Amino acid sequence: MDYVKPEAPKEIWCIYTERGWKNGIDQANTILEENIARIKEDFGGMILYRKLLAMNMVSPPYVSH
Amino acid sequence: MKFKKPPINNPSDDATIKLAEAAVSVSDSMLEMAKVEKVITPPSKDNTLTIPNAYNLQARASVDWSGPIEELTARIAKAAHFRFRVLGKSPSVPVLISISTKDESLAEILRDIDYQAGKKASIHVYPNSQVVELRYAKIY
Amino acid sequence: KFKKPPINNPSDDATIKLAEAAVSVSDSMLEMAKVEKVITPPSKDNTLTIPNAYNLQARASVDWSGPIEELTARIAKAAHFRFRVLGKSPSVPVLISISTKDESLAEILRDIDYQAGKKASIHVYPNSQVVELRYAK
Amino acid sequence: MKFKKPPINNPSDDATIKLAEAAVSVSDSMLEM
Amino acid sequence: KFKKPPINNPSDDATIKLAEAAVSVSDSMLEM
Amino acid sequence: DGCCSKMGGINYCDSSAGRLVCNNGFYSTCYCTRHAVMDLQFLMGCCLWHGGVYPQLNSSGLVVCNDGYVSEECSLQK
Amino acid sequence: MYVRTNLTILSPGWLASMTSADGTHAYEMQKSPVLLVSWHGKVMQLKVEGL
Amino acid sequence: TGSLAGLQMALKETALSVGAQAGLAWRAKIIDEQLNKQARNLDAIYDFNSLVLEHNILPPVLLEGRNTLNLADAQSIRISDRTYKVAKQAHFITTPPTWRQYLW
Amino acid sequence: CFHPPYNNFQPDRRAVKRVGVDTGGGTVGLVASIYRDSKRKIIRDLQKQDIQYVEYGDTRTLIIPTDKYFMFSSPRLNEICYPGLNNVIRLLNFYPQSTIYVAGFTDNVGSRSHKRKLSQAQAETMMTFLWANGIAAKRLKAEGYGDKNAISDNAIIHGSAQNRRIEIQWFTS
Amino acid sequence: CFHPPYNNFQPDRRAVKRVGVDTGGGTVGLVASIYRDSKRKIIRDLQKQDIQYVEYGDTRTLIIPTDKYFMFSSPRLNEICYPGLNNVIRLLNFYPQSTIYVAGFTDNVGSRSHKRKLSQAQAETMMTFLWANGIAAKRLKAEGYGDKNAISDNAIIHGSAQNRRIEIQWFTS
Amino acid sequence: VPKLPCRVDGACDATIIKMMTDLNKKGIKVASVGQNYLISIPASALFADQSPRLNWASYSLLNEIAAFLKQFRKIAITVTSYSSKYVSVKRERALTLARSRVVSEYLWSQGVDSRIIFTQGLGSDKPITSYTLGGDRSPNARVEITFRRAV
Repeated sequence: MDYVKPEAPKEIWCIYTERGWKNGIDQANTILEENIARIKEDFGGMILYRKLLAMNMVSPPYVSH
Repeated sequence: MKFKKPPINNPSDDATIKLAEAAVSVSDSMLEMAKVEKVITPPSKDNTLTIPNAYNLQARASVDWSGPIEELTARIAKAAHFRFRVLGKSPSVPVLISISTKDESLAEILRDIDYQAGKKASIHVYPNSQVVELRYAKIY
Repeated sequence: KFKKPPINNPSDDATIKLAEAAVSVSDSMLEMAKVEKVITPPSKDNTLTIPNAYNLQARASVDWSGPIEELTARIAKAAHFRFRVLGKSPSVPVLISISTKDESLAEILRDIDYQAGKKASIHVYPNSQVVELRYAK
Repeated sequence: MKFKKPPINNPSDDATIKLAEAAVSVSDSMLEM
Repeated sequence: KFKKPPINNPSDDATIKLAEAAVSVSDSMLEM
Repeated sequence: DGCCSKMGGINYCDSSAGRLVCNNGFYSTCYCTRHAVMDLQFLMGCCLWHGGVYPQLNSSGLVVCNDGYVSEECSLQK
Repeated sequence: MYVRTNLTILSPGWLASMTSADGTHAYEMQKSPVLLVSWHGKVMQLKVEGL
Repeated sequence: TGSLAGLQMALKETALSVGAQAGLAWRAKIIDEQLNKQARNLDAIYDFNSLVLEHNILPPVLLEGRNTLNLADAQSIRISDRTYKVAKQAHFITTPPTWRQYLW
Repeated sequence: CFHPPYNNFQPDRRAVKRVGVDTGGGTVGLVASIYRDSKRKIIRDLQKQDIQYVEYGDTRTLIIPTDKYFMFSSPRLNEICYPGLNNVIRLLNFYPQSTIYVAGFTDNVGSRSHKRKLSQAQAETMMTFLWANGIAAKRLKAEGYGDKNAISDNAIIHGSAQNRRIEIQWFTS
Repeated sequence: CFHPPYNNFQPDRRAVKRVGVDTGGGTVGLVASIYRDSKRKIIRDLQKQDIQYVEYGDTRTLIIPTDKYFMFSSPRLNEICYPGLNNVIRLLNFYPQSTIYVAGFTDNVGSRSHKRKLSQAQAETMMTFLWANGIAAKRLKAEGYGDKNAISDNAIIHGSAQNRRIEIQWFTS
Repeated sequence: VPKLPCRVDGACDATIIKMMTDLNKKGIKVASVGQNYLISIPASALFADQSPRLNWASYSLLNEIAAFLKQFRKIAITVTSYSSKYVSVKRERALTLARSRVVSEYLWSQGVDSRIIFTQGLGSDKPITSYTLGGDRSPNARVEITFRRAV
């Protein structure tokens, strides 16, 4: 995940700054969960390829030199 | 009579929770497919024939390495007091290995390296001449 | 007096689960590599053995990347042997690459035979002092 | 029991460092040919 | 009462290596 | 500040290794060039593992990397 | 980018490569502000400015 | 910046512009003094005079590369073992080159 | 005094230390000794550490978390947690006629043979530690079950942590 | 007095100078003499110059930098550094039964025969200097190794400076 | 400069000199020739009488040595154990191998940032002293930890 330090900035100011803090934390967790899904996609697709090559449902790549 | 249940660990992060949940599913996919591959083509030969042991191959090591194969094999041979030999041409795309073990013998370190090398390189040991020999594949 | 715990110890019930999953995946890799790898027995390995004559233990220093015939003839001449060729040179020659700083001529010959592959072979006769390069039909 | 290691010379200039590093490679290329 | 070191002496661990390289190159030149 | 403390002080910067040499024959722990082996594991900025920030100036707040990916994370919210 | 080093570049993926006789590597690749290298079995990062 | 508790210039460029030039000139002087101190060793090392060919012809400049790979795009690769190239061609000279045109 | 690694498997002369710091009163030292060698304070000390005790009928059971009493994924015994093991020996010293069963349990991650072998190893290690403290070989039995009969749900993190355990059952007759 | 080039290979009558400047007290002159002819002050004087001393078991080793005790790239001995050589003779005077090995080492720049020949020459020069100060010929041996077994890394400048050295080993029996 | 590191982390020259001086006064031999480093420990300060069982109080010394080893940067460490002659060659070869295995494991458990640790036990084959009258009190029953500082 990408980090840049933000240096670019009272009765009810505190509670809404705190609510915005909770919203940002929740958004970051959601972004991480989609990244986890993407890496799982790539690894699971390759692993499934190995199983179907073993069970003779795909053809291997043929190479000429 | 305060009530308590035994595992009380340190607090956890939900990132680590999500990472663990992904890792478990990866793990049983790997287990099922490995079972299928073992059933389909049963192996017949073992690399104890090509790498037998000897005296002073029974010194021990613990290793954490994430680079190319040749320098690490040279370090093991130098620790075992053997000569080191290379056959064939090294490929342009390097052969990378990754070993993370604890307290095993040097013969098993070489056998694990030999298994991870795969179709790209091979390890042979001649104990009467005290030679460790790594040979590259005739590919490309 | 004191015995500290390990510094990076999995002291967390999510971290614990992550570390065993990492253990079992690597176990499966070792199993797959053991099934997939093919080996040859050391009895029937087709590589020329070390011929242990006295003249072939001299040390050398070779940089070469070119045809096999010229380099093998020079190696034979340096060992005070004779050299003979049996076969036909192809249209595209057989190309090897030797780069060493300190090495004896017998293993240089062994590397020459390994790099030649199926197209050529090197035989050494130590009684009648000769080496012979044989092509593949 | 002050610890010391034997060669303690005058301070060096990094230009001389770079020139020496070029000269060594020139010298062993020269040796080989 | 007094001895002095040579005035242009390689009293520097980079200069020493420079002078050794300069010696060996000229040796190779005489051989060629 | 004090690099070669409990040694004799700074002798010179060895630029071949990127390290200072103390007045006894010990290598120092201080670096003296930027091409020294520092063990960097944490880097700032965004669009890493892409091409970096594509340098057009945008009317909206989207930040786009050089390979077409869009950083929603460095992008300002509404 | 054209990179001259004798470390081994791992992650960002290069387009062409050559090697000298003493073990120096030269790489041609696409632009990126970070490189992942292996030093002696240890994975680390190099940081590239000026892009 | 930080946490909940944490949230709850022309002389600049004129200084850089006079510092860069002075540093560059001073370091250039020191480099030239170090070059002039070691003038005989560099003449012994970069001995162009004893590489000259028969009719006072400077030899050509050749370049070498080893263990070459190019990934041309997806679906095609090209590999080679060594490559040699003529970077510069031979010509007549009247005087040999010296290190001073390069290093000064 | 006390040697911290298992006191060379000797019974520690614990009471004399209290009666020496109290004679250095004799009656107050005897009351403090007869309180702390009683069964309920030992049970509360296992409660103070992370060990659970269940009594139902004439069957008694100890529940031990491998997370704190073993090193990670190995049959080696964690030496920092020796007070709990010494308290286990002290509590088990009160029933010198019964037979003991020790059973080992893991969670669901991994292969089946791996789970069974690790359970068997951990159960044998704890049985050997019991046998080496004086208990005769005819009174003991160890068994390792895999993920056979769980007590929590393996699809959630804390329940999966609660599933990895060692069970000690013993009778009265 | 003292002749600065090696005192014509005579043992210098050093103690009488101190007891003459102190009688010119006798007890203070004897205490100053018995301090400075002791082994630890001689060891500290070699520490004050650039010579290293290592003692491990009953094997003793002196490490000498050629950078200060020889002229540049020659087997000639540097005459400005005679206090160190005199202190070497004084320290070696304490072990009159042992056998001596002197070994010479260079760095990696140059050709192999050149490195070997220069090492052999420097080792013989230091052995001849030892033999000329009284030590019998049956107690000495010199050997020159090339870049055979280095103690630092030759790819960096300071370690390469540390690699050029003379080693002196001796036993007790 | 404020965001690049200015030194290798957790390391200080005064701390290196301080701990080396304290170890030499305590009795553990620390020596340095060139860039190679040797730490030599008598076996009596670590083990019981020829058993591979540590005392409880010697773990403070192993902790101190680990705190010393974290000050450098390195690639390989070698631990070798040597003992004195008791019964046969095999019994002390097994003893020295067990001793080196245990010591290198505790050092690996603490955070020494090495890539390889090699362990071997040589028995009573290489004595550094001809006086062989002690048992485990002898000066030539020891463990030696050697390494090379890298760059």
